[PDB]
Amino acid sequence: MARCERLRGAALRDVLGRAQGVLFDCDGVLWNGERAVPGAPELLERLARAGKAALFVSNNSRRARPELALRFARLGFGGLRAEQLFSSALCAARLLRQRLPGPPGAVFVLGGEGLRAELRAAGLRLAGDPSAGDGAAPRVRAVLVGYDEHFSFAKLREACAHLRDPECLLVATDRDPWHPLSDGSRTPGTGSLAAAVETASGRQALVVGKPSPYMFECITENFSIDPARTLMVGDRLETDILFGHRCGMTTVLTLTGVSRLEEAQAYLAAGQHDLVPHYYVESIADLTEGL
Amino acid sequence: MARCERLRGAALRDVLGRAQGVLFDCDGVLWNGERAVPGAPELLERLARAGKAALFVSNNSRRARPELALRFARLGFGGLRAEQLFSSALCAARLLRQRLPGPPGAVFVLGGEGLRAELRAAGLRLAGDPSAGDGAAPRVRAVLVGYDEHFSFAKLREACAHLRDPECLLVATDRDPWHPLSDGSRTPGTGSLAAAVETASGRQALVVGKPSPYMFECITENFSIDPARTLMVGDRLETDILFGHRCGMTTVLTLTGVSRLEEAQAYLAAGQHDLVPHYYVESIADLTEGL
Ligand SMILES: [Mg+2]
Ligand SMILES: [Mg+2]
Ligand SMILES: [Mg+2]
Ligand SMILES: [Mg+2]
Repeated sequence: MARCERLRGAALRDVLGRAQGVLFDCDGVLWNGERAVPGAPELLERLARAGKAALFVSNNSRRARPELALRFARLGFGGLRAEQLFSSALCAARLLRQRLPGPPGAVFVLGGEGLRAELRAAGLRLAGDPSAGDGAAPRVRAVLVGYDEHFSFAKLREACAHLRDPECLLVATDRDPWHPLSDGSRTPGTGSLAAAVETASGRQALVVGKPSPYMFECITENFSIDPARTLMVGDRLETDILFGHRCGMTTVLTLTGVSRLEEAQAYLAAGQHDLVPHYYVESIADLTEGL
Repeated sequence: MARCERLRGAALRDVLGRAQGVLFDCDGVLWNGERAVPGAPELLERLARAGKAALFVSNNSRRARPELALRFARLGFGGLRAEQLFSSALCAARLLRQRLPGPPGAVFVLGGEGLRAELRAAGLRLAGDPSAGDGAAPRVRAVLVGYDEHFSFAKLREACAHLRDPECLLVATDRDPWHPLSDGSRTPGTGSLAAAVETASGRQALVVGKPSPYMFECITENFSIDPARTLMVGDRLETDILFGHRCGMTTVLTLTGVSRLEEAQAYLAAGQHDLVPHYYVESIADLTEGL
């Protein structure tokens, strides 16, 4: 059980020695903006060399996988199989193929061109893609809320019209409320657009990304992993740490991102055990030592 | 205590005889869309004749008072003093004048031209009104969320930038999630835009409209009313009925609008006493009899 222990010395070595695999969140962990965490590529190099599986779990729904993979090599993370990378965009598309109801249905998407590429790559028909001949607009059977920078009250109204049908799915890529920018400003996240959609429609979204356990289901379609033998490394307690707890993983908080150690200990004193990390490190560069 | 009694016979007569005043909600009560509830103007006529004060309490933030008053005469409700009409737009403006912090501050508004007129009529300086000379844009000290049909992710981002300052007020006109249209469709309400703003900013809005007690404070600046001797008539349990309970008023549900009797009795069996009306009537036309 999580007691927010600084991960070091012999403990660090046993924890890493025993682990078969590490799941990493990206922003606030491997990098912040245009800047790699110094020593982060070297940890990834050293884990591969130790024969430990590294995978990446992101709530990003802005970019399709091939462009998400770009960011890795660009910030010094070479040698990555794009199969190592799981985003809310990819997993939302998979979940939609799995669950889309109706006869052997179009998805109305709140989101950008990257998200759309991803959904189409999975065989999904999107509302507002061109119609066959001059036949009817296909029946909309899911509403997907992603990171939509061009969100408007009109799209909100349209989403709710589709959701009047109770057989129409409501799905969210993630519930991230906001995102820190390099210049100290914040950007609204998908969770804020999902809150608007949920309120106006009176529905609860099915959530794809962390802390939803479905993100783990998604990862373990392509890979067997023993979550008991898997570390989850993230910077955000309500997302990455909570997720790791829900999956039965050992959790590690890195202090290079959103959450402060102060908050992690707050929650422990308040006995909120699934928002408490098992370990914390100043930065993931402190983990290389144990290898 | 509210036991959802059909209001009739001698009971109706004592309830109306004793009451010094009636507060009416508008949509779903006096009218639906372009259509007056038959017998609703006649109830208003008869109440005035009995010497009972009628006032109107609306969560509408779309239209300034002089245009809100138009709708009354237009749907058969002549003889109304605009002083009888209290909307979330008017009361938000009053609250902002009362609370705006900072030296003896601009309001950033999410809302239309009616709301803006109302705020200016109260002496408020709005962000995005033209600047003095070529001096700086004035410091924004309140964010107001109203019914904004041109809501966008960009306005959402800007609202959150202003709210980074914790001395910057967050205010909502109302939390109405959605609104029924004549054609059976629904429109997203201010509560959905307020949910987005609250999520992206991590703040809780100060709420002006029903069921907020502040709406009552607003009404009782212009009038003394004994809420113990005042009836509150509305169609929406979570707004009009809850409000009336919070104010110490006798509440009456009309079935011409949003809430169903089924839901009112549900809540009573669940012992949720402040979402239970004291009385209900099929339509407010059934109330004239008691006079
Ligand atoms: Mg992160
Ligand atoms: Mg810290
Ligand atoms: Mg109403
Ligand atoms: Mg009914």
